[PDB]
Amino acid sequence: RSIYLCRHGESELNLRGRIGGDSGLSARGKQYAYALANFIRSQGISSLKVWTSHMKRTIQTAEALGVPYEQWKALNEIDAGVCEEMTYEEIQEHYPEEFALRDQDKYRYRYPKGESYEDLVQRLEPVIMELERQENVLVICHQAVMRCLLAYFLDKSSDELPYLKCPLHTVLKLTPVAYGCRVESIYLNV
Amino acid sequence: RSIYLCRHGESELNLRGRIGGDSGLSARGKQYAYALANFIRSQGISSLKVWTSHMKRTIQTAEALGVPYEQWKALNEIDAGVCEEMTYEEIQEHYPEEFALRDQDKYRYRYPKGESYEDLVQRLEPVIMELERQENVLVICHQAVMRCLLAYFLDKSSDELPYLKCPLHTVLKLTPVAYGCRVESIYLNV
Repeated sequence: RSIYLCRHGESELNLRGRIGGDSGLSARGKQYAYALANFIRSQGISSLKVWTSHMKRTIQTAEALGVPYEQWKALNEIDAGVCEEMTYEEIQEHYPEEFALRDQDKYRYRYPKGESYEDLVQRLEPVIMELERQENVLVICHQAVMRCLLAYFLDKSSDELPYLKCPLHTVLKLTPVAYGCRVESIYLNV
Repeated sequence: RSIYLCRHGESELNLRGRIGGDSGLSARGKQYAYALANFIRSQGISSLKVWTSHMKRTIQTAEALGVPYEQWKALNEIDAGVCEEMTYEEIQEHYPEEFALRDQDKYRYRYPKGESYEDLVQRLEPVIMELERQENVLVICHQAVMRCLLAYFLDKSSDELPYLKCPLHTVLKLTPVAYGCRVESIYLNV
């Protein structure tokens, strides 16, 4: 079996250089969702479980599949708390202290009223448990969530975790094996 | 003697989360240009020299001071090369390997056809020597440029350099003293 990890197609907020929030897909975000469906089809899979977060950007991208999907709250993006929907310039200006502190310990730092990667890793324990005892699964999630899941399957330290390559519109096909996990990166250009 | 370092009021690209470019001051970016003129006047500085880069956002902010200023090409922001005007999501998507190599060594790293902080420090050398043989100077510049000037006066290393705190709308008043340099950060809220 394989585990397909990718995140929702480009959102309005991604487009506007802002973090978090709960915005919908952009025009090409929607075009990614259709490209994702064609990719999943071209894989010749007979049974596939599709997981989504509760955020609209993931649900909408799953809608384009045509198949049923389950919504996990634990797959919701990291909460930047006070800094939700702000740009980095904005957070650097109004929260210079926080930003700097976040840069010194990215794995444990939480923005005021927010979550840390460490917290995210913790709430993702049951998602990983399930994944490990399932067959083909497609997880349409978020950059931070995807980084945590990928670190687990690729045995990465908590230091490497926050910097793991997790672009938009790229499907990571993971095939767990006896000890490691194979990885293949598919870029859906749209 | 005092050296005042600040960057142009918020640009149009700043508002969109895009790097580089040559956009102009945004509405509140102008409001900062004004508040800066108020701060500067109430500082009662004797024969204050005002340096600016060759870019719009910089000249535009100096324009609101009333007093004349000079432009140095050497003070132009770091060139992100092919990633110019891109959001971070965009560079992570279209240039995933490049984005990753950057986080590895931010001082020496160059985007495709862009400049590194090391390159920046080089072209700023003649700015530092002039700044040295001066009295009171207000240098209205850019984030990467400010980091390089600041690193010099505050005796910071090349590693700390790319991560030095340089918010928008904040003046950093440096006063070279015998043991080094005293610092005062003034946030101009607008």
